[PDB]
Amino acid sequence: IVGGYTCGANTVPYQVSLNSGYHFCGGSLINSQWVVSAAHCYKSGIQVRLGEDNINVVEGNEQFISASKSIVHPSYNSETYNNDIMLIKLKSAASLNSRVASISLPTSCASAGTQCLISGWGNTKSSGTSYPDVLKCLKAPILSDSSCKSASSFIITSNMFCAGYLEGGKDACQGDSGGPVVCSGKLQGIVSWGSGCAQKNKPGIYTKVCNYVSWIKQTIASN
Ligand SMILES: [Ca+2]
Repeated sequence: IVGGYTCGANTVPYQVSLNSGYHFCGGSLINSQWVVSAAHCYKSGIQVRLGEDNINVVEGNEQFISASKSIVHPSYNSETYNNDIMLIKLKSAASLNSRVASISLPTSCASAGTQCLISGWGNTKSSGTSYPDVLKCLKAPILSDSSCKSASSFIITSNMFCAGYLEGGKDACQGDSGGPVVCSGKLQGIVSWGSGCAQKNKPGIYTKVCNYVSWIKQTIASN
């Protein structure tokens, strides 16, 4: 997260870190046994880390639980990032508490102008690299598709939305992928892609979760 602020320990209790020896992506807890993340974060050997603030220090509220199954969206396209969404089932149910909590799925989509909270342990620099230990947070509005497309020349699909600031300075970044975009109390986005970080006319691109709620619910019900 570039241009954000330190969230405060466990103030984003649905945020998870995906760990394969090191943090590599974020995710969001959606019930005690399931996490949603980005398909482009797919790999084997995932340990889900819940209750994290400082990812390099055991602070006392963590739960580390191995993935038992990962399900990349049936239509995920790695070249375009269309349908950049994945479900991860935990081997055992997380113990839910004030620091480890699910985030509600939307029943309807969000609109341009609505403010969202984006969070993660990704790079905090727009030029060069610095990776934080504690969770970072950013408030950012959803942009209209037309404004985003015209400003950026990005090729996106109806399964994506742009959020952020066309002037630059505030954005998600490498290492935030898979993590949450929460708007009006609902998980509306997943950190998906962009070009650089926090550059002028290059806002963040997010998977549009409202298009996937039926797939999420049916997949969890059957698995
Ligand atoms: Ca920790």
